Amino acid sequence: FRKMAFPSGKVEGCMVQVTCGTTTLNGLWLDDVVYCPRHVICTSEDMLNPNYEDLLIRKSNHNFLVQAGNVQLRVIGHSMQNCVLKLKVDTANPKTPKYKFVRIQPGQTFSVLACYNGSPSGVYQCAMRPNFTIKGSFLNGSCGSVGFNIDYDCVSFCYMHHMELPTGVHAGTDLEGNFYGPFVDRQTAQAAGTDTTITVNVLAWLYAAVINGDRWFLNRFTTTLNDFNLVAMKYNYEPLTQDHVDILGPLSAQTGIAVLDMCASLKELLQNGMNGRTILGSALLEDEFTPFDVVRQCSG
Amino acid sequence: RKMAFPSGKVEGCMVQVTCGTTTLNGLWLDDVVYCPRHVICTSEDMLNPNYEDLLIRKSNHNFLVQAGNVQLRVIGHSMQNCVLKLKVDTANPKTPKYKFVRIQPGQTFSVLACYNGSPSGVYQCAMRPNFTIKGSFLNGSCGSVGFNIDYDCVSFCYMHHMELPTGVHAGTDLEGNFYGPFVDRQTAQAAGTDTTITVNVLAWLYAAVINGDRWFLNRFTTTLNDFNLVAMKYNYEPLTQDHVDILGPLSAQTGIAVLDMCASLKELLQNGMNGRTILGSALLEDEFTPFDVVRQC
Ligand SMILES: *[C@@H](O)[C@H](C[C@@H]1CCNC1=O)NC(=O)[C@H](CC(C)C)NC(=O)OC[C@@H]1C[C@H]2C=CC[C@H](C2)C1
Ligand SMILES: *[C@@H](O)[C@H](C[C@@H]1CCNC1=O)NC(=O)[C@H](CC(C)C)NC(=O)OC[C@@H]1C[C@H]2C=CC[C@H](C2)C1
Ligand SMILES: [Cl-]
Repeated sequence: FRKMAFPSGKVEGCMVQVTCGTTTLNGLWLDDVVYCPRHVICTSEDMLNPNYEDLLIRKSNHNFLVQAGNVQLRVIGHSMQNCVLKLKVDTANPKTPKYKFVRIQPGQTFSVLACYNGSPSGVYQCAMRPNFTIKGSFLNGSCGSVGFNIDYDCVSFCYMHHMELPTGVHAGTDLEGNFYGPFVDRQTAQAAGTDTTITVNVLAWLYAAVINGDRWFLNRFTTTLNDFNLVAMKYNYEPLTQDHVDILGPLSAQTGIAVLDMCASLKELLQNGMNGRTILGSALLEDEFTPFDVVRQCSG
Repeated sequence: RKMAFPSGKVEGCMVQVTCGTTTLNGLWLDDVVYCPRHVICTSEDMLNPNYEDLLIRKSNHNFLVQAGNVQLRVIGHSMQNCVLKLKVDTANPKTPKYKFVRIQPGQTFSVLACYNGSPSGVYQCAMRPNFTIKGSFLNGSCGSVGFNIDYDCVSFCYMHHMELPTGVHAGTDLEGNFYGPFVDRQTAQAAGTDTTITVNVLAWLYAAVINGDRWFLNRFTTTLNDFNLVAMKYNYEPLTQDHVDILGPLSAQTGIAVLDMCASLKELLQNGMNGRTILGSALLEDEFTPFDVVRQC
């Protein structure tokens, strides 16, 4: 299995740069609106303790430099929605794809198009951790880079990048500007909660192992969902939700292994360890492949 | 993090190519479509295909090329080694600036995996020392290409042709010459003994340091030759002075002499990771080049 990103072209066609003063970051140009992090209006000194509403009242449309490459897009309106700026421009992006704004759940994966000065640098797959951080590769000027999934023809944007935490991980918002997790866009010390293992993805990985004929860990027991959740939490694994049980439905049907039987198999791996064996060539259980990612790669 | 080049410039070049009951992908640059020649085979032909003889018996109209909902008319066809070149009457407006390159083992590239001429995913691969690649390719992925982007220029280096019994993959450059001792015939083929790309393991240990992780370092040092003796023992490629040079900037940046990192890698090989992990992995990663790590740092 590989970490496999979505093709990025449909998103590349939407990246622009947004500058205020000498503060430059990236924006997302969809139809006649550009979306970007609101701290573009901050001087580096204002980031320490910004009053965004006051900062914004001092701004006019003509204080915003929006460029696709080096071609300026005239700003004709601006508003602030949570932690994102919406800049109305006078040109509809002819490369706008079919798109959606979605708020993802911890455990879900997405591709990130890392951009600098409105130019794509690279694409990679990230998982949203249960503590609402992502382990990204973001440098200065990467803010406004977005994360997304592609379903059929439709780009679902789920992430816009805003900041790095002391520990090196990254935090950001959905495309309505609501942070994932207990973070704020202020240049202050913030800590993410202790992280946990993404149980639904580990289960997906076990199903993947079975599909490929590696199935020594299947046992003859089952569990209730509640009993499993209480045990898993003792090993710093996330509890399963009803939605998690549902999204494993296709892999369960493909293999004929009921979700709760697989949970019972995982519980035994947690309680007794691997006893020296490997699964898919690894002694570690992988938690950054969703049930969709497994399907994607095993038949796409 | 394992980071691929943005794939947009390549997506605008992928088409579907069909001959008979066989469909795979082609690469449309200017007025030419490049694709694997085994698209002209049938099940029978699979096993010992005499390609020049199968090709002379095809007409331009035996090739159905589709770019989206639009059929492109084939006005001419020739074969260069294991790739078919289909001339079409329409030029691709989305053709990027591009070059064809043949890469060295240990170099990396991005793959755009396609099916029916439509992009499915993008990921980073390295040309293994035994000239396989550890890809994610299914039925219908042939004609998918690998590439690097420098400036606005796409350097195509790989076109996909086959899977081996071990699950790894083989293919050609865009001149149609295989990497490695493989042949486009439907048979089970083994590769040479794979070895680990040592300069890339070292680049990736420097990456772990640059990200605050240094549990594997040590006070020891080694000579180049003494390190290479140990490397070879564990089926690692030897490290050349040019590799050492190439590693300079990462050495300077971290203040860790190349040969000190070699001494760290030696310790890891002889003792193992003893449970610990590096940049998230229980195994030494060898598919980041020094340039890869640098660009991302
Ligand atoms: C995009 O503008 C930029 C991207 C950062 C820079 C390097 N890596 C990233 O992900 N975002 C910022 O600079 C943030 C702006 C504020 C208004 C949210 N600030 C930020 O991420 O600070 C990084 C800190 C600096 C310092 C203080 C506390 C924790 C660490 C040390 C990291
Ligand atoms: C593209 O047409 C296709 C891509 C393959 C299929 C599955 N994964 C891939 O990467 N290429 C082919 O099918 C090859 C065509 C020949 C003419 C070169 N053949 C091929 O890849 O065969 C796979 C071998 C043989 C077969 C039988 C035993 C072991 C495996 C299945 C490996
Ligand atoms: Cl003809």
